[PDB]
Amino acid sequence: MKTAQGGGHRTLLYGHAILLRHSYSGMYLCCLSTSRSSTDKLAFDVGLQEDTTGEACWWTIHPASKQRSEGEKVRVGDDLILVSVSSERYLHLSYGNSSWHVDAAFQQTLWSVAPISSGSEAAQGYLIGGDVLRLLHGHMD
Amino acid sequence: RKEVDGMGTSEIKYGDSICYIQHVDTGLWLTYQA
Amino acid sequence: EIQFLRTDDEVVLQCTATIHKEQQKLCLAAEGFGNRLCFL
Amino acid sequence: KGEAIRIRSILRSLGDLVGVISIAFQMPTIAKDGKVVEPDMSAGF
Amino acid sequence: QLRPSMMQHLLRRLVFDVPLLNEHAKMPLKLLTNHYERCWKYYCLPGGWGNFGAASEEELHLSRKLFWGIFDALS
Amino acid sequence: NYHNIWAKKKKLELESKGGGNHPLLVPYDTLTAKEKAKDREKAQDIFK
Amino acid sequence: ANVVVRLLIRRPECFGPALRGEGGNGLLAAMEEAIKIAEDP
Repeated sequence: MKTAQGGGHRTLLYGHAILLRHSYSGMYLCCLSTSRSSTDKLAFDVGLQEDTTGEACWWTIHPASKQRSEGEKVRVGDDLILVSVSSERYLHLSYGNSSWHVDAAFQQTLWSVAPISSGSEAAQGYLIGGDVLRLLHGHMD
Repeated sequence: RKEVDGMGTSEIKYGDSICYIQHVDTGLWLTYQA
Repeated sequence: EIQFLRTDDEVVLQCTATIHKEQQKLCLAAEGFGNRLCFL
Repeated sequence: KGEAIRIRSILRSLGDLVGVISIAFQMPTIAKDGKVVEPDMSAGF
Repeated sequence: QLRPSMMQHLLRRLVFDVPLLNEHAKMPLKLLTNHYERCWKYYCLPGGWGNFGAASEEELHLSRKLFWGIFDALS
Repeated sequence: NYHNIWAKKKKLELESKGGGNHPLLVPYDTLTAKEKAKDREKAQDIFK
Repeated sequence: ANVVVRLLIRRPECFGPALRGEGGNGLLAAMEEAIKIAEDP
């Protein structure tokens, strides 16, 4: 199966192959082997799937700015370029489809990162921002 | 307190606290009415 | 103060692009139960 | 394997290049000189 | 599929005496495509080329006998 | 014989025109599928 | 070959009218248009 050989909590350095997993859908963001996606080019389409085998499901982070270059602790608020899988594609914002549209195009596009919730503390009787909770009034009903 | 870029409060418990939710404009709002 | 991103973390994807003279910060969204392709 | 099927698929993507029979086996052959004259070297495939 | 003119078109292109030393890409192709083609589908051999080769004594097709005997074998 | 008659008529009209060419002077075994369909139709008509 | 093909596909060069929407390489109609304009001013 997996048989992972890593302790974990390793900080992601520029050039490391990364894996993304959806916190809700449970799947992994990948570059689909299909085409079209309302586009007319050699590009591919982005989507989600379950199997992690194969060269897919992996993304490599490359620094857009020359200030950081390769092999650095990627801090927050930086700019990253994702290019991997089977076409060296980029998470390009195709605005030609009457609106913004992400497709596996060959033109690089800026993509920032943000910390959404947390990565350190568990529940521990601490209401986190964004969760399903109850609203009991009389403590019984 | 406007900038929120980190928290270590753990002020409210999930099942060991009582909430008295107050709207910004009214003041109490939430209360049973039999 | 030094902050970075490791595994098991809180990554979320954002990008700003002025289209039709409007700057907006779009976020990548997807859901596997209803569709496959993603949408901003 | 290794950077070979990748480049092959990239070249094949440019579908359109899969079917180029209508260009390779196209028939603007043009006998040119034909019977006696008109040997157009400058213009023509 | 069918019986194309490959038995005679190649020879008609070969007998053009205008090119010189350009035939060297013709006889290996002919010798291999005669053996590759089945004898059942190879029906235009005598009247197509062998009668002309027999009528020719010392023509340009010096390897006509070998080309005919490639697929003859002994069975 | 029909193909020979048609080729002779084409050559005569080309000589009357004074200039031109046509690549249709092709032997039956060298003919392509487009004219092979017409040949098969003519053969079927002759058989019927 | 790797760097040549990568730099060729990272910046399209030709103007292919058959593709129209794409950058180029519209060989379906490009040679037809060329052979049509050959017998033209």
